[PDB]
Amino acid sequence: LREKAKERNPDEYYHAMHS
Amino acid sequence: MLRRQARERREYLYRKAQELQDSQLQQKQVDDEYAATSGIMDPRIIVTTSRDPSTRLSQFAKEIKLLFPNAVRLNRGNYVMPNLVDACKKSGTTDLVVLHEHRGVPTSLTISHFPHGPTAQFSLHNVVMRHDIINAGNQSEVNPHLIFDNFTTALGKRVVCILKHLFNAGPKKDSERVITFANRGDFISVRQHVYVRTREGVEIAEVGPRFEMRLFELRLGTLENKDADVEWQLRRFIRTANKKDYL
Amino acid sequence: YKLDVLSSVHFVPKPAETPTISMEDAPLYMSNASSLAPQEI
Amino acid sequence: KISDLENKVTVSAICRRRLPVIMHRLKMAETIQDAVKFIEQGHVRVGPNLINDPAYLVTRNMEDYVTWVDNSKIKKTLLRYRNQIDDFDFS
Amino acid sequence: LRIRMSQLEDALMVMPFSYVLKFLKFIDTVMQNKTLLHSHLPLICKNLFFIIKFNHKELVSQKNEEL
Amino acid sequence: FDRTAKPVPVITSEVTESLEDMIRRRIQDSNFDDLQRR
Amino acid sequence: AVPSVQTFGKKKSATAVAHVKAGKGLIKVNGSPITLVEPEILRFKVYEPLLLVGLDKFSNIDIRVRVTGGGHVSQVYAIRQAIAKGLVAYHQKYVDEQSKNELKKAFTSYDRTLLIADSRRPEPKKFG
Amino acid sequence: PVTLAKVIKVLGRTGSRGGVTQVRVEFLEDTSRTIVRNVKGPVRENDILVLMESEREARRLR
Amino acid sequence: GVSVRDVAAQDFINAYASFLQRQGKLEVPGYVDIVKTSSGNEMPPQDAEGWFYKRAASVARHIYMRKQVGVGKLNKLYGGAKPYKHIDASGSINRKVLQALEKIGIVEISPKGGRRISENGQRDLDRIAAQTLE
Amino acid sequence: FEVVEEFTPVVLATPIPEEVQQAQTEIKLFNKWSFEEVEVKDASLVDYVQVRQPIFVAHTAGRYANKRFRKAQCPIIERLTNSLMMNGRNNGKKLKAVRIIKHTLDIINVLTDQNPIQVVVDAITNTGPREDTTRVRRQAVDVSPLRRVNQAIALLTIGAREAAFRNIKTIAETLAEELINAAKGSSTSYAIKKKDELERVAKSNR
Amino acid sequence: REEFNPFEAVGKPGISKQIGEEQRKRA
Amino acid sequence: RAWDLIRYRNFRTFTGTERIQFNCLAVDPSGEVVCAGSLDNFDIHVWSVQTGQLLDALSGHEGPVSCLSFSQENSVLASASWDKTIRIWSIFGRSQQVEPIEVYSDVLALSMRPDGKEVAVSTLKGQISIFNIEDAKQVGNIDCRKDIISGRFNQDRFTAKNSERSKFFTTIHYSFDGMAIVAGGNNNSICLYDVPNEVLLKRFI
RNA sequence: GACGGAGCCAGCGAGACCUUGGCCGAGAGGUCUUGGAAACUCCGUCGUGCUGGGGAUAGAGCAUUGUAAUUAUUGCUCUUCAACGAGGAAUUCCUAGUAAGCGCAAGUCAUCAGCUUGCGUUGAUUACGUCCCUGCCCUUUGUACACACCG
Repeated sequence: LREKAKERNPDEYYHAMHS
Repeated sequence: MLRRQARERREYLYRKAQELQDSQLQQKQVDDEYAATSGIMDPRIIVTTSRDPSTRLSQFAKEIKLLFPNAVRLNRGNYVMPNLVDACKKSGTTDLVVLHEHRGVPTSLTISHFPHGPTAQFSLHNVVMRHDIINAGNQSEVNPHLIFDNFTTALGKRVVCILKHLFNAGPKKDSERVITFANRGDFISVRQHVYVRTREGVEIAEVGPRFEMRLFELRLGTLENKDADVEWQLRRFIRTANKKDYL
Repeated sequence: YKLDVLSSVHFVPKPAETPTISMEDAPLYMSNASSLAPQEI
Repeated sequence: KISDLENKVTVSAICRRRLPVIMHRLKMAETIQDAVKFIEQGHVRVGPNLINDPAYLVTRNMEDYVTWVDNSKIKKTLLRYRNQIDDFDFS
Repeated sequence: LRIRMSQLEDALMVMPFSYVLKFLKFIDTVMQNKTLLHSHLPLICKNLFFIIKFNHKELVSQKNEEL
Repeated sequence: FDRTAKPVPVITSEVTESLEDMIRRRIQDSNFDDLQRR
Repeated sequence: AVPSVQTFGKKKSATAVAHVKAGKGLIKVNGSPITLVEPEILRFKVYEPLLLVGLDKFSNIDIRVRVTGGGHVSQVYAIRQAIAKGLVAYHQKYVDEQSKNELKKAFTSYDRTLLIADSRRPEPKKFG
Repeated sequence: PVTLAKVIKVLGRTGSRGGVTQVRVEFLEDTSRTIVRNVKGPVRENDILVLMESEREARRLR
Repeated sequence: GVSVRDVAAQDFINAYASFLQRQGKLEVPGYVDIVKTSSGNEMPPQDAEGWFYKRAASVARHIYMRKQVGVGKLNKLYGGAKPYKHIDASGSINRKVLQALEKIGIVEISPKGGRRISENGQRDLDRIAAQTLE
Repeated sequence: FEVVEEFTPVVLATPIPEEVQQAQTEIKLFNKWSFEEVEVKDASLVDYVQVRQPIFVAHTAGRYANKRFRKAQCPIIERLTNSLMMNGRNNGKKLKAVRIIKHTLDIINVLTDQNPIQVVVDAITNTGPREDTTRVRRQAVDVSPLRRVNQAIALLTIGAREAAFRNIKTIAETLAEELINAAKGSSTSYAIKKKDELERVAKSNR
Repeated sequence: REEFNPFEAVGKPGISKQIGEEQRKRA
Repeated sequence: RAWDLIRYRNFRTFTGTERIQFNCLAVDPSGEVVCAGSLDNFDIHVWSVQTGQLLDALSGHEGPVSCLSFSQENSVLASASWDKTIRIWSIFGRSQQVEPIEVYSDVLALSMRPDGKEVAVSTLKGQISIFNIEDAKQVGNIDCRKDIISGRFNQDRFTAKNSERSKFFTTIHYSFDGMAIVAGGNNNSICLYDVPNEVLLKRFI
C-alpha cells in the first residue's frame, strides 16, 4: 500500500468521480 | 514529472532482474547503474550528516569530503529526505553520503547512488579522526591511487563497484596519494597513505583517518525509498554469524 | 517516413546520358583557393 | 540487438504505443473505445499540443507528458470529487 | 616587451592619468627616432590605442595646448 | 558462554605492520586497482 | 445556483481553502471575522489584499476561509494568498476580464506571493 | 568638505589585499576628473562614495 | 446575530468574568485561595478575588466552541509544560467550576458523557457577547 | 475637475475599524507612520537605504540573500528589526523584534515630534563611517555604501543592546535614545563615537 | 617508519588500544 | 555544428557523450561558450567554441529545456522549461549562481531584452510575462489567449471556440527598440504587442 | 527576562493493555463506566538588589510499583536556599529555510536507551569578491578545423 500510495498519478479519472 | 520516476524504476528493477538472470546463467562487467557513466563523467558527490549533528560529525563529514576528490559538504539543517534526494538529483549529483554519530562518535555511513540506486549502508567501527592528530598538516587533493584487496565473492565485486566510482578516473602514474580498502572477514580496513619511491623500495606514511566498515544493507533504490527492493542484507542472528565471512 | 507520420503531430511530407545542372549549390563567386586558410596551404 | 529486432518487432508492440491504448494503461479511460471518444472530442494533450487522431503513437519521451487539456470539463470533475478544484488555474 | 600581453590591459587600466600624460610624452619621444618606432611599431600602436580608450573622456577634458 | 556475532577487531601493531607491508608490495609492483578512462 | 468559486493557498504545511460567492460582504476565516485573526501584529498582513484592491469588490461578495496545518505565520500567508486567488478567480468567472487583469497587475506589483506559492525548494548553491 | 565620486570601473587583477578592491571613481562635481581609490566593502558599478581627501592617488596595498 | 465567536477572545472572558462576579450566585469553593490550578505552576492566581469567575467564563466558552467537553479535556486544555512532562491542569478545580456553571443553568450534562451548552446558557453567553460589542 | 471611482457607500457586513479604512487610503508603517515625507539627507546612502515601498508591518518573508545586493531593496525597517534579534536566546524571534521596534517608534514620536522613520534614516545616515583602517600597522581606506548602512545598523543595534543588557532601561527606550542621539549627531550615542574614532584612526594612518 | 605514523605529528591520548590488548595476550 | 559565413565551412562540431537530442541553442556574445538544450536529458550541455570540449552540464530542471538565450551585454543565461520555472545562470565568474523563478504554466518561448535587464516568456496559458533579471521579479503580464485566431480543422469534431489546440505562442522575440514583441505559434496569427502598456498593436493573418 | 491568567497553530509515525465520559483529592494519584506540543501572542505583578534568576544539599509529610521485605522504586506538598554575575592561554565549525531557538514521535537485524534516528514549528547577521598571506594542484611540442590572439 505504501509504494502504491507513493506512485499516485493525481490525474486518475473514473466515471464514479461525479457522485 | 512523477510519471518519469514511476516508469523508470520499473525499467531499473527489470534491468537488474535481467542482469541477475544473465549472471546466473553465466554461473551455470561493470554494473548497469555505473556502466553508463563509468570512465566517462567524473563522479559528483554530496557529503551530509544527520540533523543537529555534533561537532565531530561536521568535521568527520569534512574529512569524508576530503577523501573523495569531487566531494562537497552539505549541512543537514531541517531538510527532508524526499527533498534532499530530489534536490541532489536536481544538481546532477552522482552519490550522496550520510553520516550518523553517537555522542560525537561516527557510527554509520550510507552511500546512495543516483539517479536510481543502489543504496549501501556501512557501520563505522574503531574510527580515528585526523583531528585527533597534532600538527598533522594539510592534505594532497590529487586524484588518489586506489587499492582493493581481498574481494572475491560476487557481493565483493559489487561492493567494489559501488566504492569504485566515488573517485575520479585516470590518475597520473606518479600521483602521490593512495587509498586502500582491505577486507579482513567483512572488515574493510581503510587507510590513507602517501609515499616516496626510494632507490631500494617504498616508504609510506599514514594521513588518516582510520575507520572500519561492515556492509549491512544493499537496496535497489535511493536511500529515501524505504520500500525499495532489497538485493542483500546482513542477517546477524544466524548461528553461523559468529564465524561466517562474505567479502 | 512511414513511422514518422504515425509519430508526428505536425505534417511530414513524403521524402522524394545527359549532363546535369545542380539544383543546390553549397557562393558561385567564391573560389576554392580563397576558402583555404594560410596554415592549410 | 539486431537479431532481436527481427522477432521483438510485432504488431502488438505498435498497437501498445497507440495513444488510446496508452491512456488505458495510464488508466485515463476505462476502455479503449472510451479513450477514442475523448481524443475525438479533444480532452487530451501530449506535451504542448492537442492531438485529435486516435491512431497517433506516442513516442517514448512524450508518453509521460500525455495528459488532459487544462479546461477539460472532465478535468474539473477530477478535482471536484477530491475537492482539489482550484479555480485560479481555471481547472 | 617584458610585460605579459594577457596582463597588458589590466596594467593599462590601473594606469593613473598623470602617468598617462607621461606615457604620451614617452610615446612622443618614440617617433623622433623613426627606427625605434619601426622596430616594434605594432606594440606601440596597441598600447596607445588602449590608453586613449581607457581615458578618452579624460583626454577631451584637458585643454592644455601643448598636449 | 557463546557469542552471537564476530568480535570487532583490534588494530595491534602486528596487524599494522602486516597491512603496510601489503601496501608497499602493491606500489613496488605498481599493482593498482584504480579506475581508468574508457 | 449561486455563483461561487473555490481556491487554495499554501505556505509550508499550512493550507487554507477559500470559497468566494455572491453575497452582501461577509469575510470569515475558520468561521470567525477577519478582524479577530491572531497574531494581531500580522493582522495587517492578511489585510494586504483587502486594503490594496478596495473593499467594494469585497462589499459585493462573501468569502469564507478554512485553515489547517502549519504555524501562525504560515497560516496567515495561506489566508492572504488564498483570498487573493479567490477574488481574482471570482472576477474571472462572474465578472469581466479587465477586472481580473487589473487585480493581477496590482497584486503582482505589490507582492507576487499573494498569487504564486512561495516554496523555498532546496538548492545546492555550490556546484558539485 | 567631502567630495562625492561615482564608481566608473572596478579594476581586476589588481592583487590588492583580501577584502580590498581597487576602483576608479569620477567626481560628481567634475565628471571628467577621476581618481583611483581603494575600497574595503563590496563595490559595484554606479555607486557613489564619499572622499574626504581628493588628492591621494591609490597605491596597491599588498 | 451576535455570537461568542464574533467577539475578541480576551474581551469576552473578562466581561463574562465580571458578569459572574457581580451576579453573586456562582458557587466558589473555600479552597480557591489555597491552590495553584496546576502542579507545574509555582504561585497561586494573583487575582485571588476573581480568577475562579474568570475560570468559569473561560470554560463556559470552550463548551460553546466545542459542543461536548469533559473534565479531562479542560485538564489538558489548561495544562502546560513543566525533561518536560506537560502536566495537565488541576482536576478538582475544573470539576468544581463545571459543577458551578449548571447551578446557574449556563451548562448542563450532555448525553454520552460530558457537558452540553444549556440552551438557556447559549443566550446568556450571547447576551454578554452583545454587551461587549455594544 | 474631479474623479470618483466609488458611487455607492461601502458597508461591509463584517465590521472593520475605521482606521483600517484610512489605511485603505494609504499604506503606513503600523498604520501610524507615513513614508511619503521620508527622504535620505545624504546622497551616498541613496539606492542602499530603501524606504520607497510602504509596508504595514516589518515582517515580509522576502528573499534577500540570493544575490550579492538584494539587501539594498529590503526595507530599512525590516533590516533594523532583523538585526535587533541576536545573542542566541533571541534567535528565531522576529515578531518580538517587530513589537520592540513598534514601541521604539512610539517612544521616538513621544520624545521628538518628528516622524520616527525620519529619525531612523537620519541616524543611520549619520552613523555610517565614511573611511576606516585595514591591517597591512594600519592603512586608511574608504568604505562602500552598503557597508556604511550595514555598519550603521550593526552599531546602532549593538549599542542599544549593551546599554540595556543589565540596566533598568528597557531595549525599546534605549534603542529610541540612541537613535535620537545618532540623528542629532551628538557624541552621546555609542555608534557616533565609534564612527568617530574609526575615522580618526584612519586619518592618523592616512 | 615509526616517526611518520602518528596513529601508533602526534595523536591524542587514547586513540589507540594497543596497551590494553598486549596486556590481555600476556594474560 | 559551427559554421563560418566568410569561407562557408564547418570549422567545428559539438556532440554529447550519449548523443543527446538537441532542440535549442545559444551562443555567447564573446563567442567562446555554447549551450544546447534537450527534451530528453533535462540538462543543458555546455561547450567551448575554441576547444570543442564539454565544459560542464547545467542541471536544475525537472523538465525538458524548451529554450535558451544569453544576454548580449551582461552574459547571463536564462533557461526556461516545462518545469513551471525559469532559471538565471551566472556561469561566467569564479562562483556560479542560479536564480529560479516560478511561473504559472509550462513555458514555451523566451525572448531576452537587448539591454539584458528584462526577459519575456510565453506559457501554455497564452501569457507573455516579463521578469526583471537583476531583481528576479515580474514587471508585466500580457494576455494573448483571446487575440489568437485558430481555425477549426476539417477533421475536428469540436468547435474552434471550444477548442484549446493553440492559444499559446511557441515563439516570441523583442523589437530592437525594446517596446514590442512579435509572437507566433501553431496558429493563423502573429500578434504584435507593446510592453509598457501590455496592449495588442496589430495582428497579422 | 521571571511569575499569574487568557489565546492558540503542526507533521512523522500502528505486533491483557489503552482509552471518551462521570465521581473523589490541593497535587501526586484513586474509583465507576463506554469504544479500540512547545516556543509563541494579549493583559497583569515583580524589578538591577546573587532580586520574585539559579534549584544543588538537607528536614517533614501524602501516594504509586513490584515483593514479602518494615526493602527499595517512581511522583506530588511545604520548608531549607548553595556554586553560578558571560568565562584565560588557546582552540573547533559555519553561507538560506543555512547558524540558532523550539517541542513531538519510533526504537523497525549494524550502532543507540534521556542516547540514536525520524517529524514539524520560529528564523537571522555577514559574504557571495580575491589569489595579496597560507595550503593544494595544472601548464611551459597552440596542436586547437575557421576568424581573432600568441610564438
